[PDB]
Amino acid sequence: MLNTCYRILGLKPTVIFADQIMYTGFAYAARSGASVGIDDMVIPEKKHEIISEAEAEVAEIQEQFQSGLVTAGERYNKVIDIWAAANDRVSKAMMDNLQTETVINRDGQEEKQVSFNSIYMMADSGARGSAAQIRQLAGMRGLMAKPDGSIIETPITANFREGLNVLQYFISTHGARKGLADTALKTANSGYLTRRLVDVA
Amino acid sequence: GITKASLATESFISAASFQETTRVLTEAAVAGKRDELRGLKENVIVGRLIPAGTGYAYHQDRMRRRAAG
Amino acid sequence: YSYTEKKRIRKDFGKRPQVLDVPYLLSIQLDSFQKFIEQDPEGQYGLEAAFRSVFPIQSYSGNSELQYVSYRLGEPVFDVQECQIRGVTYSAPLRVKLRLVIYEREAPEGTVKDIKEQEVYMGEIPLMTDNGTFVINGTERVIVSQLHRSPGVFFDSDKGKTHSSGKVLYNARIIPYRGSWLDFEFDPKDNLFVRIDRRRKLPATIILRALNYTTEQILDLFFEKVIFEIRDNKLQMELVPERLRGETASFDIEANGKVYVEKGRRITARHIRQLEKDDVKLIEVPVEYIAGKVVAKDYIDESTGELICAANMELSLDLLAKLSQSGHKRIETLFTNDLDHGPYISETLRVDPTNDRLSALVEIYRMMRPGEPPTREAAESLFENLFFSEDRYDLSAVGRMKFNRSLLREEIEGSGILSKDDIIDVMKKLIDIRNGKGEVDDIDHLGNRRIRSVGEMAENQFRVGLVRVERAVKERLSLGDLDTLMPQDMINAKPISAAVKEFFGSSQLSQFMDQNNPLSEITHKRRISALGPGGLTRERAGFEVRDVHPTHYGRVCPIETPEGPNIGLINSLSVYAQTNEYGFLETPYRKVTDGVVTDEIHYLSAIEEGNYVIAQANSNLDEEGHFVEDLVTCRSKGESSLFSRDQVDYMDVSTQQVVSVGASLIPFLEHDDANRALMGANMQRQAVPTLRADKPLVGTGMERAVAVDSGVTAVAKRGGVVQYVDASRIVIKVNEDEMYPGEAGIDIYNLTKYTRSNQNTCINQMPCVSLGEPVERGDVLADGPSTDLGELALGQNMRVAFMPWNGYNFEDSILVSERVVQEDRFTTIHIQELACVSRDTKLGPEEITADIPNVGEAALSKLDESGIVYIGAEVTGGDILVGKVTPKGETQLTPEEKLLRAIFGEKASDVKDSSLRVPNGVSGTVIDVQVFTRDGVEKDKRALEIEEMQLKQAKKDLSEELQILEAGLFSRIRAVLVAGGVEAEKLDKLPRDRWLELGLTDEEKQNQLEQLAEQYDELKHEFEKKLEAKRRKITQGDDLAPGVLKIVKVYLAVKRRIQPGDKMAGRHGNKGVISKINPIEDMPYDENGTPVDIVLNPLGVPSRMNIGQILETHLGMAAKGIGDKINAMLKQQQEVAKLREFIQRAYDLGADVRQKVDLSTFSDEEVMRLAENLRKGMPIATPVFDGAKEAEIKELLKLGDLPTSGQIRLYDGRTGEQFERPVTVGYMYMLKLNHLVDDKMHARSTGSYSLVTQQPLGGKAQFGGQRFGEMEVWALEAYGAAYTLQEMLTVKSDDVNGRTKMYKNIVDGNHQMEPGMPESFNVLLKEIRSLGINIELEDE
Amino acid sequence: VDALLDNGRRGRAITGSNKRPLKSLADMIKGKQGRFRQNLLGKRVDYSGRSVITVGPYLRLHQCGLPKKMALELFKPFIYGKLELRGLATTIKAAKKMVEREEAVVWDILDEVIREHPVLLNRAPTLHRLGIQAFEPVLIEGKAIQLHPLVCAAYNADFDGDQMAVHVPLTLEAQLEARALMMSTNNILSPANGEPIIVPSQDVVLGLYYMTRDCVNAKGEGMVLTGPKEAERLYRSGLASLHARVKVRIT
Amino acid sequence: LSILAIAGVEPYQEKPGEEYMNEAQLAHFRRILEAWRNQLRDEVDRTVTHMQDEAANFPDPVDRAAQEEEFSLELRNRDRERKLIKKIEKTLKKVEDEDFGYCESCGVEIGIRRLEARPTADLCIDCKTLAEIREKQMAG
Ligand SMILES: Nc1nc2c(ncn2[C@@H]2O[C@H](COP(=O)(O)OP(=O)(O)O)[C@@H](OP(=O)(O)OP(=O)(O)O)[C@H]2O)c(=O)[nH]1
Ligand SMILES: [Mg+2]
Ligand SMILES: [Zn+2]
Repeated sequence: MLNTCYRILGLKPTVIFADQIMYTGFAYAARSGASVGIDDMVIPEKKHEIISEAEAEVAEIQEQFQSGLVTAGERYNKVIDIWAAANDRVSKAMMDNLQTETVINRDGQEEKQVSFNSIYMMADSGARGSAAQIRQLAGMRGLMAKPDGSIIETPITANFREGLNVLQYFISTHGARKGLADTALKTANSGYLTRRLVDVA
Repeated sequence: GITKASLATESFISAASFQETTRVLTEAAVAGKRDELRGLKENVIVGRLIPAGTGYAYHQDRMRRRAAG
Repeated sequence: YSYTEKKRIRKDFGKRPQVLDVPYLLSIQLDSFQKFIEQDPEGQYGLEAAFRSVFPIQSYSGNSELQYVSYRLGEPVFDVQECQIRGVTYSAPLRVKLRLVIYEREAPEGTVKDIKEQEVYMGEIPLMTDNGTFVINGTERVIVSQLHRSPGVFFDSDKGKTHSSGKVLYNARIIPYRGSWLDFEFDPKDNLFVRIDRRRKLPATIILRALNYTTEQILDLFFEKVIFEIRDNKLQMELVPERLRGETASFDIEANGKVYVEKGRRITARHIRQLEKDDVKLIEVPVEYIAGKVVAKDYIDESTGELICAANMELSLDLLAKLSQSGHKRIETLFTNDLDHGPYISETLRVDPTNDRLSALVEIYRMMRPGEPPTREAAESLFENLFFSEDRYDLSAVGRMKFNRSLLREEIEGSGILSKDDIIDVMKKLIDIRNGKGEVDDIDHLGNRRIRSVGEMAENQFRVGLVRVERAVKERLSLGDLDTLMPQDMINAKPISAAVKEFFGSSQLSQFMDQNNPLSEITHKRRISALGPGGLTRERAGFEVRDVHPTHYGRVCPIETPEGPNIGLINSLSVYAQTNEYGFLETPYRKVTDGVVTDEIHYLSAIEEGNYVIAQANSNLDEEGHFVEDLVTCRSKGESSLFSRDQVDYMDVSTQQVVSVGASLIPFLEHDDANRALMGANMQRQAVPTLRADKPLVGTGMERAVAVDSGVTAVAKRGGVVQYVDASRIVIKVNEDEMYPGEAGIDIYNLTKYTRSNQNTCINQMPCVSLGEPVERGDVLADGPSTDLGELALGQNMRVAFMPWNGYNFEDSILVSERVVQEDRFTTIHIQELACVSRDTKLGPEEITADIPNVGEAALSKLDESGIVYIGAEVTGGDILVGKVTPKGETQLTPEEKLLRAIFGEKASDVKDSSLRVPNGVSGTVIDVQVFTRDGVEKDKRALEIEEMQLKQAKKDLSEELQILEAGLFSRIRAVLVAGGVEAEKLDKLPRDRWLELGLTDEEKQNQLEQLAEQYDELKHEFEKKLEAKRRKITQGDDLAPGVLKIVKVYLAVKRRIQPGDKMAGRHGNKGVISKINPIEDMPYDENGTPVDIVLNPLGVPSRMNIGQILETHLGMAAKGIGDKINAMLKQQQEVAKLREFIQRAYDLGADVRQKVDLSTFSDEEVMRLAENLRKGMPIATPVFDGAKEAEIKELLKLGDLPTSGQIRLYDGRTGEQFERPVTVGYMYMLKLNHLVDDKMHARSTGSYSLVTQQPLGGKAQFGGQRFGEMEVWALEAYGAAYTLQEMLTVKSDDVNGRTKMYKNIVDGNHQMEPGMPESFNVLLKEIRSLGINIELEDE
Repeated sequence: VDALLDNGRRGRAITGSNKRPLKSLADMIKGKQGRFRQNLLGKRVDYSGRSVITVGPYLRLHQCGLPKKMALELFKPFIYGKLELRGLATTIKAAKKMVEREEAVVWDILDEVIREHPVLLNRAPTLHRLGIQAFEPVLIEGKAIQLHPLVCAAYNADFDGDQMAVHVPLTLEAQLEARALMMSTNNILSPANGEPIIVPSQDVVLGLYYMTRDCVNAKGEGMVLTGPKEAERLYRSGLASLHARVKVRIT
Repeated sequence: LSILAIAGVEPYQEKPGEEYMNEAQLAHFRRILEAWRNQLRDEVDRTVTHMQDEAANFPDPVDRAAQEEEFSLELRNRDRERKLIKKIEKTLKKVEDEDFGYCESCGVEIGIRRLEARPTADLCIDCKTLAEIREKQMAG
């Protein structure tokens, strides 16, 4: 919207327009009283089900490993897939529940529309957080990998609205530290790259 | 390559900024090299108007006064 | 339940029982130091240990030996308090007994004379505080425990990136505690090399020759022998039935009258089963199989006595004939197999330029010190000194242990230096791994990383102190005359005291205590660093060591680590962690014998722990303590899986033991993204202490452990009753049980009052008991800064509500109601120390006189006749604290100044105005003045008033002790006289001083009165001497630096409120910079009318996955609910019944907890006092992984009469209309960190300029301008900003001429610049021109 | 001589009594990297300062909130001039004493020299040309810098306690340079990709979204209104719901 | 197994006198292999759309490390899937070449029911297990 204003009216009007957007957006945002409480982070009703299914899927590939149907190195990447899938099921489960399930009526019978749940309004608009991060609040938060890089064959089954336990947090540790370590260097790498580029231009 | 291309610069003053300084001067002092500024780096070193932007006007207007009368 | 627990009890959720309570958190610092400084009647590490190494010292074989007797530690010159104000280091004099013996020439081991010189002094060595810190110059410092590679030998890889071939490599490294490194490494060609330290590579076999091993013994040692017999004509061979594995038949191979295998069929399990079972020892062979084999020993021709073949020379079908015709029946050969036993050492010998012992010993000397000629005596001694000298080499015990451990020996202790066997045994084991048997170590595993701390690290600095004094003692013992010099003439003080002052003064491990916070201190003293001496460097390693390793579980905290250029290079000690006997890291566990979980605890080091299978913290066991489930989640060998009920050998002690003290203080941590958790316990330590010590409504349970173990608080030595309570001191009349027999008396605790911290904050103790209250031993007696009632309160919680407020919380910025700054509650008190120095300059001495040239009486009002500002004066910027003048004569003024002096008649003085004035912008009250004056300069007026007042004050303090201590002591005398002679009324009529005479009939009660007498008369005299030294210390000349006459130190107490710019954050890594301070009129309020203190932005919560801050807010809300309930019932004065009925309900909540509570507590006087402390809110505890769960949280909202949502409706204070949607409100404990705005904010128009480069420089604390670095210049280049750039690096900085021409133009109202050339480049022109380079400016 | 010119291309002559090697002529030019003087940083600079940054949503996009205290010290030579131009000071030495006294008369003078005099704002890692931008200063009681929220995107500034520096365009050229090239409103488009970089960030979009959104049934359902002007009248007074389906006349 | 689910394929069932590797069997594994391949192609393709949105929005210095952590897990996995697809493609070549169902080390035949779990299996349990043992010894 701001873009088209520029290419039609010119610099000056776009500038003062953009002011009006900020002033008003802030004002009505305050009137809205949008917030976030514990009950805003709605877990799917099916979560515990989805786990036990892919958890039994590992019980299949386990039976085959002990009974020699499948090999050992094979079995690691088999289980890691049936877990990696269930996470995509849990993710698009909460996202179906959270998105539209405010079911409300107009004079006649029943109808459903995009939810007005607090934490949802934030992501759909783009103000902050993404289904990726949301996936760690309501649904389980992915699989982590040990310092190796080799992603561990029993994912973090808990989310942030629930607790994590001893081990789950300790597994979450590596990715966080390498995260910090990397972005400390990924800052240096940008810096060096841009430096080299201006020297030649 | 970008890193190699930059290493070759006409102005010897520019090179002693980011290259290895000892080597740059020696190579240049034997050659009797005359630096005319012209580039950006060197004009900042010597603290006069950048030969671009607002300064382009001045440097252009003065560069022509040279090689002339 | 105790006495300061009865006052206020934190409601604790969480089910898992505490089985082991947190040990002393300062264990590491205090323990380690105690071992170093202590008489140990044996060798174990200490000052005794260090001594015994270098000693006995003996002169250059002159049989004049100086041996070491014993050592003593003198009393502290000043105690802790004394030493701090003045600025000395807290040290004790080291007195060591030395014995100088002389042997006659040549007296058969016996002495002409020996002088047994009493304890010579060798410097003072610093001492550690009660709380694990040092004082270096009146400033508390901490010595960070270090993490370095354990001594011993370690086999490593270096796979891949090497050469772009893959291949991998294998290397062994022997790293001793002291002495040179011994490295063994391979290469692609599979040649063994050695290099000492990181020096020039050399062929490995050279060291064998240096130990007097020739070529034959080198072959003999590392290889087997294949014996070849010449029996009849042509070759037989001794066959080991195993040797043929991994090879194929070489010819028609037959034996025992049956061809087992023919030419071309690989020798497998069939053939080896045949050979082994049929016992084939000798077989006949062709003369061509030895064409390649290498001969073992030396073989010469028996007739001509000439050399046929040298050892380690390969034979040929022709070479055999030369030693066959010479009559040789044996030829010993090497067994070479490039899978099993590789021909490695053989090839090495062919690369070795040496042959004999002295050949190699030379090649070693010339490698270490090239360029200078070798000598016979040099190469042998040098090498013998490298790995075999007790003095210049030691592995220690840990080194010797890991050495024997890693090599699969039995002995756990032996030589401290390497032996001929040791080195060989290592070379053997290294070969094995390359062969495929054995695996390599990794540096990262916490069994190969060792922890040192102050006690050990100080040992090394004393040892180096002695080795540099040893040369000096040996040097003097060379020429020394008979009985004239004595063992004090030689030993200097400076060499010893400097080598130790160096460490504690400036070292990467000695730093200014991070002391803004009882957590900051305790988290600092429990800290690790892999930097500095003997560890890695930031530019070396290397992500493997920085990353969190599985072995960190329960030893090092995974989350509390710095956020900067060295992440993971620091870390923090875990709660329950402790240092191994050997110096490793161990953690507590529970011994699971069969299927029951015991309570006998075991400490398991990193290596020990791997083997066992340890259960998990959260595991349900009931009745006898059987595991409830048939399968329990456990972790064993580095990984984690489900396990059988009876397979678990141990179990985690607590749910907490994995984190640090910092990390454990976050509630609902389990619910917080790991990233934000780091920042939480990272910023928590930066919490500046508040005016009013609050208390966290939402807690974890740890706050009591941190408060006590950190020194800031005053903890009761002995249990008793309070006699006297003053804001100054507290006197405890001790109970009978704990009180010692003699001296009786009372414990008197003198409180620390208002004083400067390392970070300019204020540290103040306050009394937390009232007159005549019972306290027991180990009770909390007085709160520190940022501690309440015994709990650690780093901040103050307040009513917080999440919602956009017209953008005044746009990013993480915070919006605060005026009610907060009005309540002065996040107001924060800082204390700076400003000093004035009277020096001596070439022109003359500086005077502290109050006569200051060209100042009005407005200035000289706050200054007394002597020239010092009065105590108590509220002063602001510009006012003079200490008048001072420096000699500057003959000013040489100019005409218009001269004419000006003549028009207004000022007597242009010969002295400059140098007075100490108050820095612009900061403003506070003077609360103390100290004056230190050179010994022998007359104490001025005010100085004598001060040193007289310190005298009068010191007398009152000491006598108060005696008055309280007498009555305490006399009160016991009264009670022992009553047991067999009780004359209650008769006794106390006569003067109490006239009691000591009364005896007792034959009984021990007669000897008890005798005890108090002894200790009475000692109180009489110990009073006298404590008063004497105190008095001398005040009047004695204060010693200063050279050139300085006298110094005035003024201490300011500035009271800073809170304003936009201050960084604040909750415990969950939610930073934010207070943005506007709003009227209470404009605040969001609820239907009850109660405004809200802070309005936080909901956007900061989803992205940053810190969900505990929300849980905290809700639980806090319910916790305030219980407050409002009790507050209503307490104001209703309902009576004990209705109150106790309600309190009892609160402390249970739902079922299954660990809490327990009344009605035991005395149903009146005690129950009422509790209620008061709760009306502000009810303190709850959410343990780290044992926390409360939503149901219990929602349940407490019901009792608090608050919605389960945690949300209510609010009304905009401005428009008064409702806010659509419910918003969350609650209470979040919040910290104000010390990035306070009015410390960061700097500005400069024109200021001081650096001499070398005429460049804006902070000189008068009007700080240097901002640095305008390379990147900021590219900014201007992308715009056209040609002039903006010139002015930026011309007149605004470097152009000495331009800046004034400009400034004059600015005030003249002409915006121009007259730039010219920057001096930075003008100096380059000169700097270049002073090299051989002719650099000119051409043309025009 | 060689240790004097470039020490290190020998055996490394050490300085007297001091283990450290002594810095030679070559080492006085050389460094890390090259000429120290031209390397970051980079030369300190008069007329400058810094502190923590905060918000201020009330700003127009072409201005910024500058602490009273800072602006006083920064423009010090300008105030001394304007003070004696209008005759409030007899001489510069008097003007010096006046602003030191913080006489209330000066605040009104400061606002004169401040009006059309841009300043430059710069935040930590200067990445693109938008890392420095020029604003018109508005005096603030307080010690924090107020930063218009829309430029926060370009700076990659949050408010977790980040600090920014200020620089005063002294010369007449620098004012007109800072106004026609570096001014906020002249650079609203990224030079990397023609799209706006002054896009609304987060809080402000959550605002508009909730506003121009609809629910199935709420106050105001289905009524009709003359125009936008009276549509606000309907909402502000609580007659209509913000999100209700409605036909209105628009132009 | 969601692998068998992705295709509309059901576990096979060797009948009494059914010849070993016949037309119907190779048609069976082809559907599974293409469907498994088609599913993997969708995972690499989808992932990227989320990946392109996060990299465009600039995180706050504080959440760069937390945002990056989720990116690294995805990246590593994708390269494994690319390997998996290349292994499937390699296995898809064995069907067309009529050399599917037997151990690559020894001529022994690999189980039918064994191939339905992981159609990309190259060795029998004996040779495969022995290989993993050599691995731990030749590596560490
Ligand atoms: N997570 C996962 N990986 C798969 C999958 N399919 C194939 N791979 C990768 O292929 C490799 C293992 O398969 P193979 O090449 O047949 O070798 P292997 O089974 O004998 O170990 C591994 O490579 P690698 O990752 O480079 O090493 P590694 O995993 O063996 O440690 C593995 O990650 C899969 O579905 N999921
Ligand atoms: Mg920031
Ligand atoms: Zn096989």
